[PDB]
Amino acid sequence: PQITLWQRPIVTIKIGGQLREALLNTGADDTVLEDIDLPGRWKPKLIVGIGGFVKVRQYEQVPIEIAGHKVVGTVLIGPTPSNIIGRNLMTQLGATLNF
Ligand SMILES: [Cl-]
Ligand SMILES: [Cl-]
Ligand SMILES: [Cl-]
Ligand SMILES: [Cl-]
Repeated sequence: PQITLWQRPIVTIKIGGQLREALLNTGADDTVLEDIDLPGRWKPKLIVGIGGFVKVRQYEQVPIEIAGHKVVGTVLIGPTPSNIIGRNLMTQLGATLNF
């Protein structure tokens, strides 16, 4: 799609049977979601949060649909004030900023 920026660029995402929303955030390196669960192994990761650091779970090779487009990549699961799609998945989408 072509998404204008008059409002926050929030899109529908889906991971397995979990339909959620998230912000397309070109200021974020990584993708972090609070309200989904994934099975199996993960690696711990620190991200910045208001105490200093927040521990999240890094899951690799996750199939995710973003605004109806399927990609595969890394998803962090843990506390976040909003669900964020970062550049790691936007690069998998072939997303660009255009003006
Ligand atoms: Cl808004
Ligand atoms: Cl959407
Ligand atoms: Cl699922
Ligand atoms: Cl990735």
